[PDB]
Amino acid sequence: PQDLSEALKEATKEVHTQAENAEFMRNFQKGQVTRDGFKLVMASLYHIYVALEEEIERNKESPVFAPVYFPEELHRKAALEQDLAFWYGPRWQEVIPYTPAMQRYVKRLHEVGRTEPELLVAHAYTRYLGDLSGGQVLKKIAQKALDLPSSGEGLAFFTFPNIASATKFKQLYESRMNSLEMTPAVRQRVIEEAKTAFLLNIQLFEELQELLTH
Ligand code: HEM
Repeated sequence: PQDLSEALKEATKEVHTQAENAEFMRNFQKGQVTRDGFKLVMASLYHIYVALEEEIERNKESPVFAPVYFPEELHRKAALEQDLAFWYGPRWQEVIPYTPAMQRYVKRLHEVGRTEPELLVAHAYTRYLGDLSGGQVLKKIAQKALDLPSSGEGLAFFTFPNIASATKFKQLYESRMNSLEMTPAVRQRVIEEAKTAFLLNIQLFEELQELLTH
């Protein structure tokens, strides 16, 4: 379609379903997730968002990203820091795993944010809008499956405090995406990059599943 947001959604339908079909994610949906599994996914998210938000700040004033810059509404790094301090303890920075699959994702994020800025929107879109609109169902499952204490912490990642209405913010963000000016060629690369984002998540899930079944 003409609208980039609508174009992205349609192009990534296949891969998104592929992501839902991933073994690790299948179990997740079937309410089957363990503490070790959830810890691994949280650590992954921490690394992914550290890299993504590092690159967003580097290109926040660029006309190729500025229109979709919503730092207060979307930042997740601080939330994950809080969360990992719960899951891995006070020395979490020293013990959280940083696997090859995580490194491949982080590496693509830095390359994009450093040499192909116009493609950063593909990752911001995939991560932010994906986690926001899907957070509810993912958290619901997690908390009833993890049976954690009334600690009052460990899942801050699933709540975007600076966003009163998810649906409302989503349409705003989409509107801003469709306001972005880019050559047909770039537009194609952004759509491709979005598919690449899903592939990076899929290989991540495959790796985490592998680490948990020994
Ligand atoms: C537990 C597996 C998953 C399930 C069952 C799932 C579920 C959801 C739900 C409920 C929505 C909102 C409705 C919609 O699709 O429009 C959503 C949207 C989306 N998801 Fe997922 N998702 C999963 C994994 C992922 C992963 C791994 C990514 C990739 C980083 C992702 C990226 C997206 C994106 C970008 C959207 C927004 C699409 C749009 O409305 O334009 N999802 N997801």
